[PDB]
Amino acid sequence: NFMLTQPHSVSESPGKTVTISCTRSSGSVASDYVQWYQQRPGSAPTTVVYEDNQRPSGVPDRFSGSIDSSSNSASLTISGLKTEDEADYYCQSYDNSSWVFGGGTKLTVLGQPKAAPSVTLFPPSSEELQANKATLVCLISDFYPGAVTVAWKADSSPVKAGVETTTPSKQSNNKYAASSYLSLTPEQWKSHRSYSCQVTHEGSTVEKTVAPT
Amino acid sequence: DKKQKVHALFYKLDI
Amino acid sequence: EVQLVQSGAEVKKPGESLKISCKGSGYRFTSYWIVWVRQMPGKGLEWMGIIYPGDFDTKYSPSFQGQVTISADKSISTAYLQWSSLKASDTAMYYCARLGGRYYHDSSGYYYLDYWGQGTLVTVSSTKGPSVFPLAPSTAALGCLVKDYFPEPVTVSWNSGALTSGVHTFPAVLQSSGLYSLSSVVTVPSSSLGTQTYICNVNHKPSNTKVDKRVEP
Ligand SMILES: *[C@@H]1O[C@H](CO[C@@H]2O[C@@H](C)[C@@H](O)[C@@H](O)[C@@H]2O)[C@@H](O)[C@H](O)[C@H]1NC(C)=O
Repeated sequence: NFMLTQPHSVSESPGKTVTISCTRSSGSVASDYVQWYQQRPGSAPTTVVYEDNQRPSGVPDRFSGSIDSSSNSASLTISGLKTEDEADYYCQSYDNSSWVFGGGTKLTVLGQPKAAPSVTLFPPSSEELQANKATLVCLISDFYPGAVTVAWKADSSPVKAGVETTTPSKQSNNKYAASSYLSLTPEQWKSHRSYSCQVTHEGSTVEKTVAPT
Repeated sequence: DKKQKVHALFYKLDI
Repeated sequence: EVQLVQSGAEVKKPGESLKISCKGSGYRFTSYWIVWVRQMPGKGLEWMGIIYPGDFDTKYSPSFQGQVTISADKSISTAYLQWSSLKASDTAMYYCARLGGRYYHDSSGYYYLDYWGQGTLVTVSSTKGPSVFPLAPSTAALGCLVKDYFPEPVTVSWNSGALTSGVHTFPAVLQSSGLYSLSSVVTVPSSSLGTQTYICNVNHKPSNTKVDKRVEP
């Protein structure tokens, strides 16, 4: 048994070449054939590579699959990027009769400059605290491409439980927005010096912090 | 061998 | 022309049974495997299983075995996916796809998904109004948290719709509890905080809920 790990997102401007990796977690990647699928938003997937490096009829030769045994990975190359290539791409292989899909990679074909997220963090309200609940609200907007990762900190330690985060959604200016919520008991909130919402976008992390006072 | 695996998975001769 | 056509969107309640279909045309239905794939909202593809209509040979993902049944009816060239007792977690888009290729048992043989159905959305889902909390300011940003409602939608306006510039109302989180929450924030002149009054108007029609929350420093 294994998983296939893909980058969450990749991007490039039109005409450029992008590569999407697919790393097999255990076992050799060359032990089982790898397929690739393109899925445009709101549409059914289509197969763009099968058996590692075979191109289906009807698929542009801009799409090419390969295997790199040294990194235990498969790769999809998309050359001469066109706006219509913007889609999610999934790799897929076989684990003893069962089909295993990678987690997907969002490809953005850049149509405007990259834009870092604006982040606002709100502490729990007095009103909520009196109702014996506590929610931290992290609002994230105007980012592009539309992919971020959000981590929470109690002081400086990672919080895992109680975190719920939206998928990014497109704004009217074609940038993206998301939100993340941290649920806490009032006791937990007061028990730390602060909490932090950390939003990472294109390798760059935007952080916000609030404190009980 | 990858081919042997996919044949084992998928090869069918319809009646 | 080869075509896979799936049945229409389904709205069901947990505990109910359901059978959705994938009809093939333009080719010999019994000669090609049909795959089913699930895709939960905002999530990736999951393989469910596969059936060869010719001899009804069926394989299931370990994670779907015993949860779902895959079948086929030769006479009408139709593959089926069915559940005995739907759960809320079955809410997803379901796709079928034909495994095409060259079915020869030699090195020329190959197999890949060459045609896809258009997908069938299955939504499996009582009503509750939200709690509304002010998110006080501390250029200034202030907002309203709309907590724990069901189902969609919820509308938020500010100052009865007089305030729209600088307003960002965020799509709702769907919580593991099955409830929704969202927030709205407006950025206003920090100098206006002592002058202008800010009220978020929250409406949740399914529960006849109308809340006006004043938001102040
Ligand atoms: C792999 O599994 C084979 C049968 O597995 C079963 O079929 C698959 C499709 C799933 O439905 C799974 O839950 C079933 O148990 C075995 O016959 C075979 O020996 C196994 N091979 C190895 C190397 O473990």
